[PDB]
Amino acid sequence: MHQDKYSEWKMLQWNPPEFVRAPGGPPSNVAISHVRLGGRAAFMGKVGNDEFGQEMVLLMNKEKVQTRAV
Amino acid sequence: GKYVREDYLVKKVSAKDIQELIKGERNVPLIIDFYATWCGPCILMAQELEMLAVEYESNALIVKVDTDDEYEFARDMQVRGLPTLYFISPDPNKDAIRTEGLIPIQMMRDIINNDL
Amino acid sequence: NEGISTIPGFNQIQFEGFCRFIDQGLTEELYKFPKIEDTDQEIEFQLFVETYQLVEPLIKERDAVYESLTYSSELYVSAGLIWKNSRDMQEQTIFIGNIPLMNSLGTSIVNGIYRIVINQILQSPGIYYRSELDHNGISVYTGTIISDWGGRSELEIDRKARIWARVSRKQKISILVLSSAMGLNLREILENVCYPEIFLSFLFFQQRCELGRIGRRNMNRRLNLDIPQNNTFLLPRDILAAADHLIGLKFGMGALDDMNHLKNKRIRSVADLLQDQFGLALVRLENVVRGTICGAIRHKLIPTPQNLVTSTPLTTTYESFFGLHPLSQVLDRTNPLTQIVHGRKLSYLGPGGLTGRTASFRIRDIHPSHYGRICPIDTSEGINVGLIGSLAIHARIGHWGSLESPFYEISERSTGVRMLYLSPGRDEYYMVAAGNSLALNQDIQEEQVVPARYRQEFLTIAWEQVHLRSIFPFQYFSIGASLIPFIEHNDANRALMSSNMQRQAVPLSRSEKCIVGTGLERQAALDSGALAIAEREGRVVYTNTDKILLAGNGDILSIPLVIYQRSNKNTCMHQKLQVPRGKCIKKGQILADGAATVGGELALGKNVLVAYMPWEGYNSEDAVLISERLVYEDIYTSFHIRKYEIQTAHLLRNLDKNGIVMLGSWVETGDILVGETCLKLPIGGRGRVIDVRWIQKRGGSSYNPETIRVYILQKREIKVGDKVAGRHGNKGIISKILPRQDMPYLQDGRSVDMVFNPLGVPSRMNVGQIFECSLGLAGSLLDRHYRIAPFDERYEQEASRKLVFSELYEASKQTANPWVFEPEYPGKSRIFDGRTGNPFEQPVIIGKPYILKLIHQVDDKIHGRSSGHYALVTQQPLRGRAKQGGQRVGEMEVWALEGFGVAHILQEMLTYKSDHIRARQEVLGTTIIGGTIPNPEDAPESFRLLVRELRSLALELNHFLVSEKNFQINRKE
Amino acid sequence: GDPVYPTINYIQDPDEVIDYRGPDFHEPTPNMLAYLKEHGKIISREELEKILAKEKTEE
DNA sequence: TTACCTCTCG
RNA sequence: CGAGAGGUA
Ligand SMILES: [Zn+2]
Repeated sequence: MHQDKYSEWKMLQWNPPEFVRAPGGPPSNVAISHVRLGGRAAFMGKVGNDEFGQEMVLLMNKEKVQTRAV
Repeated sequence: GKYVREDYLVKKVSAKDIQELIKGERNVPLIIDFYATWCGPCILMAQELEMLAVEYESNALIVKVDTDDEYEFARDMQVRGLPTLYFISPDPNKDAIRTEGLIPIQMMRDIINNDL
Repeated sequence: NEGISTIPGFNQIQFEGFCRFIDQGLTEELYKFPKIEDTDQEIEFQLFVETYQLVEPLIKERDAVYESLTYSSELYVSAGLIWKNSRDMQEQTIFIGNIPLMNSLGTSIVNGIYRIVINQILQSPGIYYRSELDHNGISVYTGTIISDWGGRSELEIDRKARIWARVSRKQKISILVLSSAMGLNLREILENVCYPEIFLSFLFFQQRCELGRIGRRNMNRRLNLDIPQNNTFLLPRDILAAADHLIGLKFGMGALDDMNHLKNKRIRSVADLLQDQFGLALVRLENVVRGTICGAIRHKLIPTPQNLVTSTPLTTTYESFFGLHPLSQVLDRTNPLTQIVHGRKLSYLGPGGLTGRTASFRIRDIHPSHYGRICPIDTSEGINVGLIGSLAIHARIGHWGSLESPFYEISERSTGVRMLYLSPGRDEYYMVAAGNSLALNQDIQEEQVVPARYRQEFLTIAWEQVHLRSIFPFQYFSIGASLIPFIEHNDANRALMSSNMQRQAVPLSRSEKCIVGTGLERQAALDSGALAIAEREGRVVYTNTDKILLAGNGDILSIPLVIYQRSNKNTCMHQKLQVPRGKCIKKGQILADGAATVGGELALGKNVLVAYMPWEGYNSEDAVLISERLVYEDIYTSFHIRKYEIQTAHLLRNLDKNGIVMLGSWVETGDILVGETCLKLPIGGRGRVIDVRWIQKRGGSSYNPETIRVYILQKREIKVGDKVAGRHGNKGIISKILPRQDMPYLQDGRSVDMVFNPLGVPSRMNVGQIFECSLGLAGSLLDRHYRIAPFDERYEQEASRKLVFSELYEASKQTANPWVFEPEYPGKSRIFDGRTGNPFEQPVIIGKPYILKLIHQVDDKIHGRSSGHYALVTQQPLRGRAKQGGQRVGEMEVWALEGFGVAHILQEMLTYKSDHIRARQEVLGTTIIGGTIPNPEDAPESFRLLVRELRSLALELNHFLVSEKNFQINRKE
Repeated sequence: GDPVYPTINYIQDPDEVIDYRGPDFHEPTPNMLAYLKEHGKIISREELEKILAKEKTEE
């Protein structure tokens, strides 16, 4: 679609390129969904003590994903 | 664009053009964005990159590359997923930084101002 | 490229039409200009159309409104005259005239007035076949040829083959004779026409013969023919083909046309009208040029090309069109919505169009072709109902005049989808579905069924057989209907009323956004013209209440703001800044907000606490009881500005040295504003004098009588008698204001602002309000605003109930108010009486809806009269509140008085009060003294006039009375 | 139970200024005059003068 | 169909 | 004062 106009890019979502009919993602996302559908999940990884890192742990903690192994 | 000013201020470049800019000299910071029309998260990055441009008018060059058009370059530059930005410095001794994911505007400002 | 993936701009049609006229239209009209020479041979004039230049406007747009000028552009074109005597060439570029320019919003400023051109719908040129049921036996069939000229061509076949033209008033005229007029051999005809035997048994050009491009294409489609498009004539082969079809119908092989379909209608626009006018003007320039050539002969002088041509013909033509044409109208500027809606209007009536009294009932109903193109709900009620309408959101205008509705192709193809726009005719041949794919049984998805349209009908078919799908939420409706929340739950009759009432809302002094909305409020604000948006990117360097400076890449741009200005409808316009200094902006982003707009959205009303219950009769019929809080906290106060203008004891306190009232004066009825010829205040105007303008003028024979204008501002609060309304068709007039202590109150202690009757909903069928009030309460408590698109039940059954009930529960839990959601009776609670402290017996509906204040206010309405000025000829009282006049006792009223038997009362109305000069002057005296009024004997003026008028047509009327006692006859005068 | 279409789509914060350069809005509108001048259909005052003067000199 | 209101334009 | 246009109930 057009290089610059992003109001047109939605059309590609309506008719998707095949490899991305159901795009998957990062391991963090699966955990947040599991908790929402009922269930208990834990995330294992390392994040920095920088600002972005703290934001991510906050999001997960707020969504009730166990963050002890981070 | 004498009477009507262009809406979009970030421009599409090509692999050859990127290479010249890198090998030649520069005096202001370079930010390169890799994107595809298909990715949904990218629609959100575009809006953010256009704001950074208004703020740092000739004190930075923000440029864009499309993966569909230049797939092999992307692989060589080690891009693992779609919303990816490379921040390159005007000094040629310093290392470049690759950021993956949607990241906030303040982080972008901090990298340009402090690290690069 | 636009409108696919987004809602199109609301003014796009005007923008495109203007551009077409500027380039293509101008060139086409210019070409036809004739080279002019006179007598046996004379000097020849050449208008070279190759080089036409349009130049920029001399005055800026704002100045034009301030000095009552017209914003326009100058046309300079090159020409050469070879005087017959000279044999040499002189070339110059003459200033032909001024052509008006449009703002992007789609308005034109002409003589100080914002003007807008409405679109018109008319029947397209082409061949149409109708079967007229015949009074005796078998039915007659006919054909007709609509043309740009408008001449219609008729051909008919009777039970006995007739093939007789009906154009002549006479019954029989021969189509075959017309074919012979074309030089066709009888033999040639036979070879050409199928059904030869039937025709064997049977053994102008200026207007009708021209068919426009649109006319030709239609002909080729209806009777398959393939004469090429450049051809645009009533060539004879066509007439033969028409006859051939005419007989096929008699044998059963044919289609009778529907003339209400939109494939058979065409839309004219700004462009067409403007081009047409340019042509008229151009013919007028030829008349002027020929005349100056003759003048040159008398004076025997060498012409300068400029001398031959004046600028008057172009300017005068447009000045007249804008001023007097039926379809050029002044813009309504009551609110921002009114400005956006006016442009989108479509009319059947107009010049060369239908008249309301004349038009048929069938033209005024919806047709299945209208979907996606013309809104079903909007119409103007009255004798004009069904003939004025509105364009839908996703409509556009095609290459030909036809409209087009977007559709998504679900048929498998490489891409597999594209959005296409379809002509009113093309889509009748595809199956279109508006349902969804959320149904699965033991078979596959492709076998599941859905409702669909095909050939002007509704049917049910499988998902495999569908070709196109309709995907957009707001597609079938106009801007007003698309601003109503929960429309699915309101009967359609109400929706007409509702769209009408939003247009009548008054911009309030402070504005607030709605808690519940539909989401189109955002685009309505962008396209109104009431907001200040950036024209370039940059950073904000200075802000003052008057101006904003934006500094982008070495330039500084100043943007002016509007402070306290009048509108055509006496409403106030004021802009307030939204951007703090030091902030970066991108092009297109908001910088300031206008009236009735907060944060980029349309805001025409306020959110108030309401209960629906009966209260002591104050709410009988449709009346509302309100609290005083609204009056003293200023929720519903509005500013109104009026202008009074002229051409050049205690009273006179205000006047200055020149005698004009000073700025800042408070004036009351009677006070002189500008110094015998004095201008004085009418009744009901009392306000500060915000400004005085002594405007010098040009255009008149004398320097135009300088105009002195005074502008006065009235601040108006809510009062008994005002009309208020909600967005779902609910309207009422205020009946009482009560102190807070006496108002009904909740379990939280708060007192409700308004009380509405609950017997209204069953009769009017609006259940939308109940859903909106309840959601409003929730949002206030939880701090959320909701923007919900229409038709939510597509996702699931009872979707709206699930949203409202869930949200009410969350509010109840988070802020611990258990009354907000009551499990036994959800949405209703128990409230108490302010006067006595006792609980009302049954549970009641409480909520915060959005209520608007309408333009019809009591202050404008009230009028009274005693004595006063009287008219010249009829000698009766004057008409109108402005004119201090009386009220009419008309035919129907007389009849009623007669039924009662009140003769004396009636005589009075006909004599002393109106038109008996001698008698009238006496009654004022009797009353001041205290006497009795005698019964009049002489006739009123009305009668005297009739006699005089008749005596003018040579007839005499006399009144005589014969005395019973002595038999004498006496002639009354 | 819970609604199938999520309610988050509906919610907007009470103190929000809309961004018109966002994914669901049409491209920014252009002033008619500027557009017409960019494409050459209407010419500037200086240009008429320049053309007019040269023509006068030629005559 | 009645009544009511505002405006512009020669 | 004669036309035109937009409303209201
Ligand atoms: Zn619903």
